[PDB]
Amino acid sequence: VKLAGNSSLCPVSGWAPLSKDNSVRIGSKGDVFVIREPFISCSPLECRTFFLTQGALLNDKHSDRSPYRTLMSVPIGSVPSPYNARFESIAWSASACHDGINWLTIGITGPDNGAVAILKYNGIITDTIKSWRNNILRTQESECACVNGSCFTVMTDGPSNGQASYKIFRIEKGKIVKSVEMNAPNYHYEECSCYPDSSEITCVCRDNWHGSNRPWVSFNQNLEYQIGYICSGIFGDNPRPNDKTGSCGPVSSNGANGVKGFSFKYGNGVWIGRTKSISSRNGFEMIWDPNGWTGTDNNFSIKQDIVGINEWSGYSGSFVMHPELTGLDCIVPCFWVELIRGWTSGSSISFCGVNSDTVGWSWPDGAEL
Amino acid sequence: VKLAGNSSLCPVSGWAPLSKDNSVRIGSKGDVFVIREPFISCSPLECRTFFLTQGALLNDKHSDRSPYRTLMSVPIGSVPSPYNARFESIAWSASACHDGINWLTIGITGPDNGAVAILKYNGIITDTIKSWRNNILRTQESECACVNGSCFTVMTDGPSNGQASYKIFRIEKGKIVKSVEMNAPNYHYEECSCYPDSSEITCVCRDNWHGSNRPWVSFNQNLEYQIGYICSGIFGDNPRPNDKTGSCGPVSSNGANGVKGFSFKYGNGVWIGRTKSISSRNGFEMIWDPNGWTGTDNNFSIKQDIVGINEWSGYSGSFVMHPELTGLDCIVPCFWVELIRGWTSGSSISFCGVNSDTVGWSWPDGAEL
Amino acid sequence: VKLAGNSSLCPVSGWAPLSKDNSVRIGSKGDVFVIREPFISCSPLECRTFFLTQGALLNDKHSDRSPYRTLMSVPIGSVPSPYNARFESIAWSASACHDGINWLTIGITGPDNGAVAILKYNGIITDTIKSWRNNILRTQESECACVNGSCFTVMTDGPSNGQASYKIFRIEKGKIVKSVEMNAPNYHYEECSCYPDSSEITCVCRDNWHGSNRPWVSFNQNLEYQIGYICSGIFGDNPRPNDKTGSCGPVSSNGANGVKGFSFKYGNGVWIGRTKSISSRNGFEMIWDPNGWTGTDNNFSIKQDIVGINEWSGYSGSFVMHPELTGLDCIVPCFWVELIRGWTSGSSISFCGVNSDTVGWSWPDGAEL
Amino acid sequence: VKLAGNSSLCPVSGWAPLSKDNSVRIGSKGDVFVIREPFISCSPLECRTFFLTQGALLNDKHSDRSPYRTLMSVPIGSVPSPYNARFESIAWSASACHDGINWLTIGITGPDNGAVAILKYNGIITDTIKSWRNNILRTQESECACVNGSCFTVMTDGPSNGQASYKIFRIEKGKIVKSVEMNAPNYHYEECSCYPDSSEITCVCRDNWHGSNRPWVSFNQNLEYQIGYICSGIFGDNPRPNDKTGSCGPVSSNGANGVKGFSFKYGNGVWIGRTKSISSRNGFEMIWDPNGWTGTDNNFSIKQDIVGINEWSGYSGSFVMHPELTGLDCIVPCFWVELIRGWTSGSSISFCGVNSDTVGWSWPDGAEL
Ligand SMILES: CCC(CC)O[C@H]1[C@H](NC(C)=O)[C@@H](N)C=C(C(=O)O)[C@H]1NC(C)=O
Ligand SMILES: CCC(CC)O[C@H]1[C@H](NC(C)=O)[C@@H](N)C=C(C(=O)O)[C@H]1NC(C)=O
Ligand SMILES: CCC(CC)O[C@H]1[C@H](NC(C)=O)[C@@H](N)C=C(C(=O)O)[C@H]1NC(C)=O
Ligand SMILES: CCC(CC)O[C@H]1[C@H](NC(C)=O)[C@@H](N)C=C(C(=O)O)[C@H]1NC(C)=O
Ligand SMILES: *[C@@H]1O[C@H](CO)[C@@H](O)[C@H](O)[C@H]1NC(C)=O
Ligand SMILES: *[C@@H]1O[C@H](CO)[C@@H](O)[C@H](O)[C@H]1NC(C)=O
Ligand SMILES: *[C@@H]1O[C@H](CO)[C@@H](O)[C@H](O)[C@H]1NC(C)=O
Ligand SMILES: *[C@@H]1O[C@H](CO)[C@@H](O)[C@H](O)[C@H]1NC(C)=O
Ligand SMILES: [Ca+2]
Ligand SMILES: [Ca+2]
Ligand SMILES: [Ca+2]
Ligand SMILES: [Ca+2]
Repeated sequence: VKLAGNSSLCPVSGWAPLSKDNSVRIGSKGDVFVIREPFISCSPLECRTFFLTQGALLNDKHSDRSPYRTLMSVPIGSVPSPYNARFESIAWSASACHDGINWLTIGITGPDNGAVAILKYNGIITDTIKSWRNNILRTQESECACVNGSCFTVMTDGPSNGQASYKIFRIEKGKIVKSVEMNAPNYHYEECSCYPDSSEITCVCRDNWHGSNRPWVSFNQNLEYQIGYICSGIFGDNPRPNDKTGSCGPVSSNGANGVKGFSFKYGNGVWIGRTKSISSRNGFEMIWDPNGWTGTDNNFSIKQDIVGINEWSGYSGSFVMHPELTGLDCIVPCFWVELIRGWTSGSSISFCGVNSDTVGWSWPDGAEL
Repeated sequence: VKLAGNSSLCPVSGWAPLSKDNSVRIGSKGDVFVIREPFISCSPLECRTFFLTQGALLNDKHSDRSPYRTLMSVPIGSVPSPYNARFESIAWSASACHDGINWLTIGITGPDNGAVAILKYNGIITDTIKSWRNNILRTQESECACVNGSCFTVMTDGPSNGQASYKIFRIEKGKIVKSVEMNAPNYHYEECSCYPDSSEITCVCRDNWHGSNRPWVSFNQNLEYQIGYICSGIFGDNPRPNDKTGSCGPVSSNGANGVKGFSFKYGNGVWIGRTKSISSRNGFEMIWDPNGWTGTDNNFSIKQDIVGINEWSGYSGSFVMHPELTGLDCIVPCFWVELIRGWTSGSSISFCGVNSDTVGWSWPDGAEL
Repeated sequence: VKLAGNSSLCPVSGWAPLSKDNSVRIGSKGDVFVIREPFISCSPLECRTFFLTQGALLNDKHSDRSPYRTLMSVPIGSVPSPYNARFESIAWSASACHDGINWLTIGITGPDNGAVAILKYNGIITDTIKSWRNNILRTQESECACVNGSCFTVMTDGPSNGQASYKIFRIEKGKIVKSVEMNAPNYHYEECSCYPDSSEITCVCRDNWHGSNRPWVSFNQNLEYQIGYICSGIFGDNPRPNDKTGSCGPVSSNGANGVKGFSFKYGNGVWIGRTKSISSRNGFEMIWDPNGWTGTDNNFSIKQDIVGINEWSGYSGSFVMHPELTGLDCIVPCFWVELIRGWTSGSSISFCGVNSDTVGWSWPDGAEL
Repeated sequence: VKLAGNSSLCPVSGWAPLSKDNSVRIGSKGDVFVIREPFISCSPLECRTFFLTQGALLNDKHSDRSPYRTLMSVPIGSVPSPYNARFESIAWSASACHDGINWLTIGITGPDNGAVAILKYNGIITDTIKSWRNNILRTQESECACVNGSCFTVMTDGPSNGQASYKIFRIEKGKIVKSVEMNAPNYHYEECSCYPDSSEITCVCRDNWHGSNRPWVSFNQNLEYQIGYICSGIFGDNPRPNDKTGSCGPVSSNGANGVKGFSFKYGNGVWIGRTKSISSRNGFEMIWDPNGWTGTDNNFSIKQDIVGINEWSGYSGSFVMHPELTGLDCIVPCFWVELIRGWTSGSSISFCGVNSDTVGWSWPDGAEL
């Protein structure tokens, strides 16, 4: 049965540890892939960790956009190894989600001026999208959002240090049935974290051009969209300035470059996942700002520590658990964090929102390099 | 279908070898986890070995309460390897059981003053329990007991060398529906081995404070509890004095510290699993005392050898096979023994009670260190 | 349910990347088989990569027609390893297909003067064919074609540098129900790539004797056959001359030896997969010739690059995805390419025909030898 | 559904290769168990290779009746590795079969004077048999035979160089319902290969005492037994004299010691599997003697080579494929051969009887030691 996607996110007061793979620590001895850009997506049975291999193992001489890059997947918490990974697609940029029946896998491969997204429904190639700007066609590196048998994603074509072109897709059974281009001047969308919420999709993305806060786009199933920036003075991107008065436009200070991130909108509130360090991808914390989606101030109410400030962090993205998997009446918000080491490789930790008691700690990668 | 849990333990005269993994012997060459505190729990289909990894492999430079510790599981008798282990939870103290529908996993992680138990039902986080004494919240390191769709566990918070606080939980579908604190002055409960028996639960635990006999707590589904010590002069803990006249207050002699153990109450009798050595965790034997639950004498009738006195042993715990798995009219009592080597790592052997003919032997770990 | 096989190939304008295993790159560190002659076949659930192991691993002292050669299989895109490969048959020449119910595996083993094909239906030996010329009995090294519960293959017995004997088989549930010998003087058929197309089978094969174009044989379910050569001046075999005027007979120039290949007939058109280099097995491209099946000219309309001319290629073969797997109204044409390295070992890439937008690139093996 | 076991063996004219694992060749690099005494048994879905591990891997310093010995199993043709083996029982002598519902596993462990057979039905301990002579209780090292939900085996207790005691068991759902002791003076039964045939069981065994021909015992489901020797002058055991006039008392010449073997009775005929060498366990051949079960002469009609005389062979045993697995009207006879290398370890090859065309060859282990 298709995931309905019509329930709301239920409110959460903290984040509870869900998975940790210990990939690099195991890969010091075992045969473990060199992976980058991991993300989590859940079927109505299980959650799976998706990752981009380089086609190489840790502690080997074979260890950005190469033809050897493939999207693979393992059960959540298991180490990514060639003996337990399932192949998904050839991809140096990827997205994947489950509509309640089968997996949809989106894999981008090809040259920088001619990249093509290959869409797979239950392992069968069902559609392709070619690059429309011929400057690095790229996608979420996180799970697409599925509402009522339609899955949705955001793709970006154009420069990563300037104005690019952003497209929203509706995908039914692996087939593109509607695409719209976002008219967003002075905005910049990269590597969006998208989640379903009451038949709507909300994406929170990376402004690599000139934004140290995070842009967002929300749209309905007919892809009528709204855009804006997260107005909180608690800035989400990395690099970023120290916390100050925010704005609902792109904040210029330390706005160049960035990191893939996420946020969860709760009315006017927002749960913000961000690095602890404002200069490097070090540490991770979750911050509850009861007015941060629209209000410019730098006052919050809850801060939970995820990764210690002296430990390496990286990409972070959102994923959801639908009521068809949990049996609840709401959609549970969850997120993953990539812990980048170094070769360059990464492990992953994942958290889910709960209303019960939580604690902060540091769950770092822990490999002795 | 939920496990009923209303049949009684059937009487057994001996213990028959069920599984042996040979973990360290294999891990000299293969990629095998460094594991500690293994335990066994059975679904209506199969039995599974649960274990705490350190996130490290044998014969590697990465080899108590760390954020890298995770609860994992393998089919019984198989070596714990990253290529065949299923991830369960992040945990440096754990418990797990199957109510007949899905697995319930309890995983404790966090700091010593702020640890939180994360409860998972079919891989979904369903509840959390925060520490109420802020001194190392800890649990069974063995299977919880499930009666009629409710699973039960005992948790301890407080000092391990003095009076602590002990709580009994009732858990339905991963949700705590009733918890009670045990009023047990001069008692000390650690790492309880709990089993169902005629709709009631019996736990036999470790007195780390001052007790060389083993404390016990029994309770019904509404958590009305009774407490006591095992009165037999055949003492169960390790370290322990030589066998003498017992009591069922806590026996002070060699009472400090201890080892996780188990016992099976049969009316007034008791099957006692214990180390052969009274000073170290060496050897293992099963002793049938027909009056040992209530009587203070040191006379028994059956002794079966499990591990030889010159071989290393360790933690031991109980698990059961419900009639829904065996097709019998009784609940079969079974137990595992951890064989600790050294890094510090452990293999496991497991036995099940039968009324047919048995033999004693030594089934040690066998790795040449 | 049996695959009907009665729909036609749907027209395609390009080829989209489907799988890439990165076998040798992984096998530099992991335990990966030394494999040769891989091919792909799909069940109504999944596609599988079949391969001939030498019974040896990469980077080992143990690394054509040996008794240690076995046919094995893995899920598509996964590395061929002894820990995830399924054993299929003992074979130094093989074919395999799925009729919609069970796998049919054909495995040839034995001496050069006495080889016997062993037919297996769902792992059970169901029939054998002995050699009728006693000079290396051999088969497709690609998937057999199944129409309406009957699977079809072509076998060759006799010299590979001269006139041999070619037989077409009809196989129902692993049992040979009809075989016919092809009366084909001056023709030479080796390692045929066969596909179903509207209840009929079309095979495109290798002329190792005197042909640099590719011979073909088409037949109905009663094995009434037609034969010919692909008339296009775009020659398909390797070694081959430079493109010139073709012929519907065997083209003598550079006609000796060859490589296993494929083609897809579309009325009078043909999709030709071939090496880029005319002298060695280097590179790969797909060429659309709208009249190439019957017309002798060297003019085409579409050329898509698959493997770069400086990268090693090898055997190529065809496979299909039936409507019972894709849910479409047509049979999707697909092909694989073996990338040969060096020991001698090979990885594999695979493509499927689509009518959407595609790009050319190079997806080579990538191992640093 | 239970296997009926009431059809007859259908006549076969040759033996076709079924599986070959290439264990030692792979284990030079990969993590492959050191195994001994492999055997094959088939469920109504699949066939499985059962083997006794030493709890040690090839190419490791950890590499007869030890407590570390365990019965494990893999799918047929796959290498025995800790990452794909299923644990079955603790055992230094074993037997296993499938009654059509679940696996029955028999595992003998314990000391030489106190060994106990542990019977497991679907992984649950269901019965035990203790040693009745206290001199190495031992069993088939091959598959038990199941007829109509009852599985049958032969066990031996007593000296291996003299008169011992032999018992036939009937086992229903893992429970012994009838055992009978064979009154067999001057006979010696070791490591019987038993097969069902028209609701009756026939076992062909090893005379380690004074017999170079092979003893046999046949019995119905009520264990009314008949005994004898194979009267053919084609002797089956190894060591053995050169072929001469036989008898069906025990043939004294070279009668001491032996090797586990098998034979298939076809009325008065017999298919004899035996080593080529009369002094060592070298080579293997299958010999059809149309009167060899009862007639003393040394004339046969068919000889098929299995393993070359310069290659190592070892234990050989029989297994069957029931009509519920093949869909045929008869029970297909099949056999395996262990190829012993050296540590001491072994690979396995397996053959099934067919009435189609076969060839002889050598399929040796092939590891370069
Ligand atoms: C700005 C997004 C994007 C623009 C192309 O770059 C991504 C890159 N994505 C791709 C498709 O290569 C990803 N592999 C990881 C990155 C990273 O670690 O920051 C980014 N790299 C740089 C140099 O910013
Ligand atoms: C007394 C129980 C408990 C009190 C905290 O200590 C456990 C410990 N449990 C935890 C939660 O760390 C466990 N890993 C193993 C132990 C062991 O091998 O004896 C114990 N260690 C010591 C120093 O006694
Ligand atoms: C001409 C086909 C065939 C004739 C016997 O030879 C095949 C060979 N097939 C067999 C059955 O051995 C295959 N392993 C690979 C080949 C290759 O890489 O070209 C061929 N080898 C040579 C020397 O041409
Ligand atoms: C005669 C059967 C039996 C009598 C005890 O001995 C078996 C042995 N079986 C057991 C139970 O150990 C088996 N592992 C392999 C043997 C072998 O390779 O020949 C035999 N060994 C010797 C010394 O003959
Ligand atoms: C979502 O829709 C389903 C039917 O599609 C309905 O049963 C359910 O109540 C809806 N839930 C909410 C929260 O609106
Ligand atoms: C346990 O309860 C079930 C119903 O829940 C009943 O059928 C069964 O007989 C009971 N068993 C015992 C041993 O009391
Ligand atoms: C193929 O046969 C089936 C019957 O199984 C029929 O329904 C189908 O329409 C046929 N295909 C075409 C293209 O007509
Ligand atoms: C075997 O038994 C089944 C029923 O158990 C019966 O249908 C079948 O005819 C029997 N076969 C023979 C050959 O007796
Ligand atoms: Ca930025
Ligand atoms: Ca104590
Ligand atoms: Ca040629
Ligand atoms: Ca003998």
